[PDB]
Amino acid sequence: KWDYDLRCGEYTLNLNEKTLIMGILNVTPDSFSDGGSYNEVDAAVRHAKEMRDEGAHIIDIGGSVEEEIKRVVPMIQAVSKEVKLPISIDTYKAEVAKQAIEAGAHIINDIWGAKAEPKIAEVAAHYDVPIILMHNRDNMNYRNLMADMIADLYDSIKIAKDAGVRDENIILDPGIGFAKTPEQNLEAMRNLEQLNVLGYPVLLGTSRKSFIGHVLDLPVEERLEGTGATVCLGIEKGCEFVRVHDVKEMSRMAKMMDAMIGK
Amino acid sequence: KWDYDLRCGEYTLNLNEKTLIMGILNVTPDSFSDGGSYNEVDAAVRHAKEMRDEGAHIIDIGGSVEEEIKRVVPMIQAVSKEVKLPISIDTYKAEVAKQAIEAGAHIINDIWGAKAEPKIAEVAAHYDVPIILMHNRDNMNYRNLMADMIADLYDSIKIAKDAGVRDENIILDPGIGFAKTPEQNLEAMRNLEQLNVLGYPVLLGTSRKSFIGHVLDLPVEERLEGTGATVCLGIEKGCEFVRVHDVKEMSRMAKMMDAMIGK
Ligand SMILES: C[C@@H](C(=O)O)c1nn(C)c2nc(N)[nH]c(=O)c2c1=O
Ligand SMILES: C[C@@H](C(=O)O)c1nn(C)c2nc(N)[nH]c(=O)c2c1=O
Repeated sequence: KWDYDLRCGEYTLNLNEKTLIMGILNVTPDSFSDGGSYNEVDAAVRHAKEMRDEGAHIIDIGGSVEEEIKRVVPMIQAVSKEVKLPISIDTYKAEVAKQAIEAGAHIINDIWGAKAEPKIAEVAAHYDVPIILMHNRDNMNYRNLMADMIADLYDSIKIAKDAGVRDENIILDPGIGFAKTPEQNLEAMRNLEQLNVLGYPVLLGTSRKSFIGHVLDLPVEERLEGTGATVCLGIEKGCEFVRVHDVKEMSRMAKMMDAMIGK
Repeated sequence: KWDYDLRCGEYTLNLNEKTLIMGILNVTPDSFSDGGSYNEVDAAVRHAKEMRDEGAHIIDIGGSVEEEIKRVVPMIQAVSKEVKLPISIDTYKAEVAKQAIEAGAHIINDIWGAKAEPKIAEVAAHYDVPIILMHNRDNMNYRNLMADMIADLYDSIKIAKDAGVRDENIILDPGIGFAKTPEQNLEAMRNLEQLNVLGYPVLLGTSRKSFIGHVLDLPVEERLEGTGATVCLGIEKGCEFVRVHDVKEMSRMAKMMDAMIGK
C-alpha cells in the first residue's frame, strides 16, 4: 500500500509493516532556568529512553520565540544524542523549526498545518524533512465537518507543495480536539477513513484528550481505556501513526490491532 | 436496528443503546467441598458484586454431571439473590442447564452451540431463555473458515429452532480460540462482521485468550491491552455483547467505542 518509506535523515520509517507510535515528551520547565538545566534535560532524556524501551518509534518534543528555542533546543540535542529514534519538533513557528532541525530534529509537527507561519513549509522543503499538517482553524462554523476538514487540510497541502514540499514528506492529521465540539470530535473519529482519499499518511492524536473525558466522565489521568478505544478505531480506519502519552499500553494495543487488520 | 429487547425473566437488556458486558465469574473450588462452602460461594458473590460495580450487565457463571450441578447451583442461588443482574450459566449439558435456570440462571451459554447435547435447546425453548450458540467443532479442516463457521453456526440455529427456540432468544458467537489456529482466530476477527448476515445478536469472547499471547508474546495476565484491541474491533464490527474478565477496563473501552460508532 505505501510504495515509499518515510525518510528521516539517519532513520527510515516503514509505513506498511506496523502502526508507528509517536511518544509525547514530558517538558516540565526548570523555574530559574532559561532552558538547558540538568534537571529538565535529564528528566527529558530519561523519559525518552523509557518511551524508546516501551515501543515508541518517534519522540515528539514541544516548547516567546527566542525563549521557546532556548527551552527546546537543549532537549533535542540531548535526546537525539542519547536516544536513537527520530525526533519531531512540535512547533508552528518557522524560526523554531529551523533551529530544531539544526539542533537535531527529523520531522516537523505543526498544529496549524503551515497556516500560522507559512514560512515553516519553506523550512520544511529546504531541510527535506517530513511535515505533519494538522487540521486546525480559528472558529467552528462547519457547513459539513468532514468535507470542511478535508478542504482545510487540502489548503495546507497547497501551502506545503507551493513552498516546495515533496508529497512524500506530507503527513496529515484530523486535529482531534481542535476547533471541534465534543460531538464533532466523535464524528471526525467516526469518519476518519475519509482522510485517506487525500492520498497521504495520517497521524492520529487523541491521547488523554477532553472528548474522552466528556464521554467517560473521567479526569485526565483516568483516560487510558478511552485513549485505547480511539487508537484502535484510528488504526482500523487506516492511520499510519498515533501520538500517545501511554506508550507501553498503546503500543501493545496498536500491535494487536495490526495483527488483526493484517497490516 | 434491533426491534426487540432481550427478555431475561426479571431483567431486560436493550441491544441498541450500548454494548453489553458479560463478566466472567471466578469459580476457585473449595478442596474438601462438593460445592456450597462458605469460602467459595462468598468469594463468588464478592466477585460478582465488584463486577456489577465496574459496569457488568450479565454475570457468567461456569462449573461429573452431578458434581457440576452441586458446584454451580449454590453459586447461582447466592449471586442471583445478592446481585441484581442477569446470570448466564456456562454449560453445554441439558441437565446442568435445567438445574441452573431452576436455581436462578437467566441465559444459557453453550460453548458447543447445542451440538454436544441437543436436548439443551429443548431446555432452552421450555424455560423461554436466551441461548448463546458458540461456534465450535471437533476438528480444524476448513474449506473457507468464515463460510464454514457460518454454515456451522447455522447448523446450531437449526437445532435450536427445531427444538422450539424463538429467534429472539438466539445469540451467536464466533467461538474465538476454539477449533481455530492462531491465524484463523485473527482471520475470524478480521471478518467478524460477516456473522451479521445471519440476523442475530453476536457475543464476542476473546478475553485473555491464547492468540493474543501469540501475537504480543505476553503471558495470560499481561493481555489486557490486547483484549482491549479485540473488544474494540468486535464492537466496530457490530457485536452486541463482549465476554470479559477485566470488567472495569473493558467496560470503559466499550463505552468509548459506543460513543464513537454512534451506538
Ligand atoms: C494539545 C496537545 C495534546 O496532546 O493535548 C497536542 N499537541 N500536538 C503538538 C499535537 N500534534 C499533532 N500532530 N496532533 C495532535 O493531536 C496534537 C495534540 O493534541
Ligand atoms: C475457554 C473459556 C475462556 O474464557 O478462555 C471460554 N468459556 N466460555 C464459556 C465461553 N463462552 C462463550 N459464549 N464464548 C467464549 O468465547 C467462551 C470462552 O472463551
